[PDB]
Amino acid sequence: ASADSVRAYLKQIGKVALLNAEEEVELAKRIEAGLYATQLMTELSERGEKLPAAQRRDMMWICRDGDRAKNHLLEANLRLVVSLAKRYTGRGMAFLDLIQEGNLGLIRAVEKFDYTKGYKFSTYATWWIRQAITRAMADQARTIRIPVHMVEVINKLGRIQRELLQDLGREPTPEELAKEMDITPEKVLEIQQYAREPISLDQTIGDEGDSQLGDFIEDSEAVVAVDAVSFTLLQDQLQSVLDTLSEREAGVVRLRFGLTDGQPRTLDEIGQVYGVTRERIRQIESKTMSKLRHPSRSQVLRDYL
Amino acid sequence: KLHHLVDDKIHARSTGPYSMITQQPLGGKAQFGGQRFGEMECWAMQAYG
Repeated sequence: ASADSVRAYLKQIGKVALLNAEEEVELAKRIEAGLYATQLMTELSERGEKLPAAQRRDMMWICRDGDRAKNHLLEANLRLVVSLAKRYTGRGMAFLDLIQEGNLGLIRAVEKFDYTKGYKFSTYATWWIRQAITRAMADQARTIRIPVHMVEVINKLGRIQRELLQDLGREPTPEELAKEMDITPEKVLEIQQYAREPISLDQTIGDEGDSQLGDFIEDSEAVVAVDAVSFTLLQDQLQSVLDTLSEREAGVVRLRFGLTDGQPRTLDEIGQVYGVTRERIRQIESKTMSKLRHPSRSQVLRDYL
Repeated sequence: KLHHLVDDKIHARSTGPYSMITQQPLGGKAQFGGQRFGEMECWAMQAYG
């Protein structure tokens, strides 16, 4: 089978021989020389030079040799990436994705780099690789993406609550944790509420594998059937009652409450389209409302409310 | 007197809650739900035509 891509990868990365500070200095010098060489080739390419054949040929050799050295060092330290990444499994992301993100962090560490400080590569890279793995595990782990500042404070709360659970024996209280972390209890509660892991709708709530949670969740947003027909009836009854009003009255009501287009017109607009003052509109409004409050045309529409 | 009283068993639904992923009526007396018009009943009413 050999289906384990973990193995398909480890047996692959066990090939390239491991290097030392001596070869590291040589490699870094070659990489830097190549990057400088390609920078100058780009500079002299623009508006520039009909280069000598030997000079041009071997500076291209340097340009490619720098990439060879870069890739050689990357292959050399893949093993280091694995050794640093193994410790962040058992939770969240999967091992392979972590290895790839740690590889990205390693590209960053070798890129943004220096050797004149006279330090073995791992010292500096370890920091970057750890940072990259943590960055990935923070962003691309939880389904609902929670950003990294919130993630770090979540982890600090988790550590404090756990350690003080063991220290106290009893579970810490929200004020105990709020005082410890020098934050407020409502913030403690908010963070705890943000640590909740979305359960899966795919779970055998029954003992045998036939009953799923998704088959017992009333959707409290569906059409109530009776509510929709009731709204249609309300539309009809209200339309009739308003038609009992006079033309001016029916118009003012419909426009004032947007029964004709869904746009609620206000007093100034209504007075403008009727060519009167808004005080007159408000008076017609009050008169009409009082007329409708009369039980004759009121009790018909009471039930809908 | 056994514990299979009618008041625990009688049930009715005209329109009630609805499941989430699929849009079927829900299940069980705790909710309203309907009775599973299962495969064998589909065969029975295919046989009638």
